[PDB]
Amino acid sequence: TKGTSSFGKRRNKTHTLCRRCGSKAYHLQKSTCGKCGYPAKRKRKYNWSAKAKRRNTTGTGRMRHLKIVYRRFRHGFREGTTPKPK
Amino acid sequence: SSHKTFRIKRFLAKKQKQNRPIPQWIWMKTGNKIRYNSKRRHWRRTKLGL
Amino acid sequence: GAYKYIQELWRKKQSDVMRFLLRVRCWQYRQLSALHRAPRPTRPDKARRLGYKAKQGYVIYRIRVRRGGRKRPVPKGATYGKPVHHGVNQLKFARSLQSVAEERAGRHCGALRVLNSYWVGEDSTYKFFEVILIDPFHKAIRRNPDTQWITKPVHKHREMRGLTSAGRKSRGLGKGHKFHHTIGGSRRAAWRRRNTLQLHRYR
Amino acid sequence: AKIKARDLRGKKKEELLKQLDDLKVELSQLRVAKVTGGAASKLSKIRVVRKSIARVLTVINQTQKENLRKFYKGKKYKPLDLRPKKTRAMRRRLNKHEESLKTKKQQRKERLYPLRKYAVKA
Amino acid sequence: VKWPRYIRLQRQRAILYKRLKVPPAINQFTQVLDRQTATQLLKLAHKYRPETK
Amino acid sequence: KIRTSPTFRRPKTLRLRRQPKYPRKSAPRRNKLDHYAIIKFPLTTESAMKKIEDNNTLVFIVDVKANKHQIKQAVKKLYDIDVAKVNTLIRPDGEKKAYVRLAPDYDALDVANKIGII
RNA sequence: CGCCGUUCCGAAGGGACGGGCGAUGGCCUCCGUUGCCCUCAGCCGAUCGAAAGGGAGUCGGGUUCAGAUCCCCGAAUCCG
RNA sequence: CGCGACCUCAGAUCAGACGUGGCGACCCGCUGAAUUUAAGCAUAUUAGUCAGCGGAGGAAAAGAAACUAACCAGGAUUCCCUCAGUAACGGCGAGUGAACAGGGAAGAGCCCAGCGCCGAAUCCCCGCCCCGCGGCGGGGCGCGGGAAAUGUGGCGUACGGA
Ligand SMILES: [Mg+2]
Ligand SMILES: [Mg+2]
Ligand SMILES: [Mg+2]
Ligand SMILES: [Mg+2]
Ligand SMILES: [Mg+2]
Ligand SMILES: [Mg+2]
Ligand SMILES: [Mg+2]
Ligand SMILES: [Mg+2]
Ligand SMILES: [Mg+2]
Ligand SMILES: [Mg+2]
Ligand SMILES: [Mg+2]
Ligand SMILES: [Mg+2]
Ligand SMILES: [Mg+2]
Ligand SMILES: [Mg+2]
Ligand SMILES: [Mg+2]
Ligand SMILES: [Mg+2]
Ligand SMILES: [Mg+2]
Ligand SMILES: [Mg+2]
Ligand SMILES: [Mg+2]
Ligand SMILES: [Mg+2]
Ligand SMILES: [Mg+2]
Ligand SMILES: [Mg+2]
Ligand SMILES: [Mg+2]
Ligand SMILES: [Mg+2]
Ligand SMILES: [Mg+2]
Ligand SMILES: [Mg+2]
Ligand SMILES: [Mg+2]
Ligand SMILES: [Mg+2]
Ligand SMILES: [Zn+2]
Repeated sequence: TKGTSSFGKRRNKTHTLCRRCGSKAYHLQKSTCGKCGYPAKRKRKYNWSAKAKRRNTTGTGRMRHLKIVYRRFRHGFREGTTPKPK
Repeated sequence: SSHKTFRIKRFLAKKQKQNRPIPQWIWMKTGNKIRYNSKRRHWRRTKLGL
Repeated sequence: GAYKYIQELWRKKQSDVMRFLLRVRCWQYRQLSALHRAPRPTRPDKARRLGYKAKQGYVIYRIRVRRGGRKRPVPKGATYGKPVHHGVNQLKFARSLQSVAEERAGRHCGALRVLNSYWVGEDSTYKFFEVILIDPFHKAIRRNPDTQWITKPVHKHREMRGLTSAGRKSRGLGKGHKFHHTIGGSRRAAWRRRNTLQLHRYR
Repeated sequence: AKIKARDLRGKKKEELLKQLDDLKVELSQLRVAKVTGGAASKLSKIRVVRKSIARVLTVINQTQKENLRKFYKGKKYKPLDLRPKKTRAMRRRLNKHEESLKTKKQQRKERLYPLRKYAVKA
Repeated sequence: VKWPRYIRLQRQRAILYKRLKVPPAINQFTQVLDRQTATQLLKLAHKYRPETK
Repeated sequence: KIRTSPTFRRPKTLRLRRQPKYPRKSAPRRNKLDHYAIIKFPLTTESAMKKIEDNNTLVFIVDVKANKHQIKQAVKKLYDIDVAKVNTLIRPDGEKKAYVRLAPDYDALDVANKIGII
C-alpha cells in the first residue's frame, strides 16, 4: 500500500513561501529556507549548482538601483547641478 | 480553506486576476504576435502549489 | 631610554622577576573573556615598535586562543579515503595561533583595522595575545599623512588575507633560494604561472 | 488652464496645497464617473488630472527641498538626505584636504630636491 | 555578597600578591616613604611644578 | 553603608534623552493615506443598490490598508455626512469593500445622488 | 560561514505605595504632571510554540441569485 | 564616617562616526577529496586540484635583500623569452620538476620603533568671527573640554645618522 493508497494521506504542508526569496521552500518546522537559507544573514549559494546561481544572481531581477548607478557613473556621479535653463 | 492568512488570500487574489483572456484590441496592435493568453490556469488541471 | 631596559627585561622570561609577572598575569587573563578590550598596552615598548602610537584611534584587544594542533573535524574519525588521508590527530593548522588571534579580533571589531599583535602570556591551555587595532575614521588617523595608508579600502581585513606580520609568516614568502614556492607573490600565483600552457600564436 | 510646472514655481505653499486639493476632488469625481457611465472625454481626463496632481506635488517637494538646503548651508551637520549621495565607497574616501596633506619630512624633501627639466645632447 | 566578576578579580589579585613569593625587584616597591617625609618631599616638589598650558 | 542582601545588582545610572545635532530626515514624510486616498470609488452593483435603498448603506471600495476609523472619518469629511457604523471585508480579488451605514437623519439614496452613484 | 548551550563562568530590575526637594502648569482656589533624591522590590530567564488543549462576553425572528450567531428588527451581555 | 585623586570595570534611544549584506570573471587566506594513471593496488598520481569557508580591489598580491652568487661579479617586486622537460624528486615505477645567470616589458623609491636633543614644541572636540562651503576645510579668538611623560610632534633609520 506504499503507492496509490499512501498518496491520499498527504495533506500537511512542509514548506511555505519564504519572505526573503519568495520561493515555496521555507521549511515550517525548521524555520529555514531550503533555497536562500533564511533566516541566515548570508544568502545560500553553492558552486556545485551554476544553473541555480544564474537563476537568482544580479541582473535576473529588477536592478532598481544598480541600473541608475550605471547611468550616473557615465557622468561622474555629478550632484547638485542642473542643465542650463532655457 | 476558509481559514486563510492575509498573505495567502493576497497571493490567491493576484492569481485570480491573471486568469483572464487577452483583450481583443491587442490583436490589431502593429507588431503583435500574441494570439491568446498562453498562461491560463485551471483549478483542476494544474495546481498552484501553495 | 627606559624602553631599552624594558626590552632587555622582557628577554629574561625565565628570570624570577618575569616568571612571577607572567604567572600572575596569565592567571588574571584566564578569569576574563576570550576577547577583551584592554585599557592600554600591557607591553608599551613592544606595542610601539610594532606600530602602536599612544594617540586616540589606537586600541588594544586581548585575545585568548586554545593551544594545540588541529584535529580533523570528521565524524568518529572516519575520513573515507585512502590510508594517506586517514590522519585525525597530530595534524597542524597552516597558520599560527597569533594569526588566529588577529583574525578573531578583526572579525569582532569589523569597523577597525588590525595593525599588529604580540605575545603577552600562555599556559598549557591558552595563549594570550594583544592586538593593535586602528579606527580608520578617527580624525587623529585620517589627518596624519603617515597613517592615511591604513584608511584605504585596499587594507580592509588585513588579518583575514594574510597581510599582517603574524598572518604573512605562514605564506612562505621571502627572497632567496628557500622561497621558490612563492615566486610571483603567492603559492597560487607561482602554481598558476608554472602550470599554465602558453600557446603563442606562432608556435 | 492646464497646469504647467513653470506657472507654479513662485506660489506660496498654502496656495499650492489648495490647488492640490481641487485636483484631488476632481479626480475622485472622475473615478465616480468611471463606473457610472461617463463619456470618453471624462475617462480621458483621468490621466490628465493624475499628472497634474503629480506636477503640483513635484513643485511642492522641490520648493521645500530648495529652502531646506538654503537653511542648512552654513550648518556643520545636515540631514542625511541633504548630504551628497555619490556612492557608499566614495563617501568614505579621504576628502580633498586630507589627500593633499604631506609630512613635514616630505615637504622639505620636495623643496630641496625638485625634479628638474633637462635634455641630453644627441 | 556575591560580587561582580571584576570585583572578585581585583580582590583575589591582592590576595595572590600576599600569598605568593614576590621577588625583591617587585617587592622593593612596598617599602615607601612615611607620610611626614612624603609631605615634605611633595611640598618641595610643589615649588617646581611644570608650567601649565 | 551596609548590604542587607547577599545579591549585588547593577545600580541605576542616569539615562539622558536624545538631543540630536541634526535630524536624520530633513522633512516629515507626507501622509499618503489621506481622505482622498482611502475612498477609491463607489460600488454600483445590484446588491449595492439594495444596500442604499433598504439598509441606508453606502458601498465603497477603499484602500486595503485603511481601517474602520479611517474610513468613517474619510467618508464624513469627503461628503459631509454622519456615519453610524462601518463593516468591512476584503474581496477575493484583493480589494477592500466598506459597508458604510449613515445616521438615521441621512438618506443614503439622497446622498448617492450627491455623489453621482444614482 | 558558525556551532553548543537556555540558567549554565552574567553588575541580567528602568519598576512601585509612600515620603523629601525643586520646574511647570489647570475647572490656578488647590490639585495634577514632571526631574532628582529617599525608601521598597526574588522570581531565575529574551522570544516563539496549538483555527481540536487553557482562554470574559449573543441569543430569537426576518431577509439574498449567491452572505449572515456577521446584514436588518428585537432583546441582552463582557471588557476598557 | 565623609570628601578627593587615580586604576579597573559598567549603563545610557547620550554627541558624532563607522562594520554588516550582495556580486564574485580576475585576486589574497584557509580547508580540501575521490573518480583517474600505475593495465591489480596501499606510497605515488589525480592535486594543493573539485567541492566547502573567509576577505578584497580596479586590479589584487608582491616589493626595496637576514638576496643571487663564487664572476673581472650582480643588485627591490611583477610579467614575457630562454634556462628546461633540465638539476632534482619518484613502489628511482607510473609519473613529477624548479631556480641562477642571459635577453626583453616596466622601472621609484621610501617611513617608523629604537638611540638621542628640543620647556609636549603634538593631537582630537566644543563655542564665537571671516572665508569657502554637494570631497566640512582654511584663518582668527576663547584662564573652553579632553588626549597625551605608561611618550604626541620635529630632526633622524643602516645608503650610516647627529
Ligand atoms: Mg514535518
Ligand atoms: Mg486534484
Ligand atoms: Mg595547507
Ligand atoms: Mg620582506
Ligand atoms: Mg618623523
Ligand atoms: Mg504566542
Ligand atoms: Mg487557540
Ligand atoms: Mg480552544
Ligand atoms: Mg449586535
Ligand atoms: Mg547617540
Ligand atoms: Mg589502476
Ligand atoms: Mg585498466
Ligand atoms: Mg580498481
Ligand atoms: Mg594516494
Ligand atoms: Mg599534491
Ligand atoms: Mg573551489
Ligand atoms: Mg563567501
Ligand atoms: Mg563582504
Ligand atoms: Mg568596488
Ligand atoms: Mg597593494
Ligand atoms: Mg628586479
Ligand atoms: Mg634543450
Ligand atoms: Mg621497481
Ligand atoms: Mg606535484
Ligand atoms: Mg633572471
Ligand atoms: Mg625597457
Ligand atoms: Mg624616537
Ligand atoms: Mg637597507
Ligand atoms: Zn528563502
